[PDB]
Amino acid sequence: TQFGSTLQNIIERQDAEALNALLQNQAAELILTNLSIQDKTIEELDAE
Amino acid sequence: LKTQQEQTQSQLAFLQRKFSNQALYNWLRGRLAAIYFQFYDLAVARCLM
Repeated sequence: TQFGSTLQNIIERQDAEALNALLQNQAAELILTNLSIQDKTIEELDAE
Repeated sequence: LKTQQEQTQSQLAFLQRKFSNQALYNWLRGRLAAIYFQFYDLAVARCLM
């Protein structure tokens, strides 16, 4: 039963880590999109 | 915004594909609850003995 609860904690952590990895990966995707937006924002000011 | 939409959905997929999902806890709870109640009846019987 102790190996059991130990394994259970390992699994829950294994998944929690996968989640943080997923979230940081996603954050990068949004930053890149936002950079394209800022570039267009500058072009707009140049057009002004 | 569409990008955020896909990201939100991939997290939902994650929450189902990960091993430690609601199905796991539902199963564990139902199974342990059956054990716990049965164990209880026995524990009482011995306390009475």
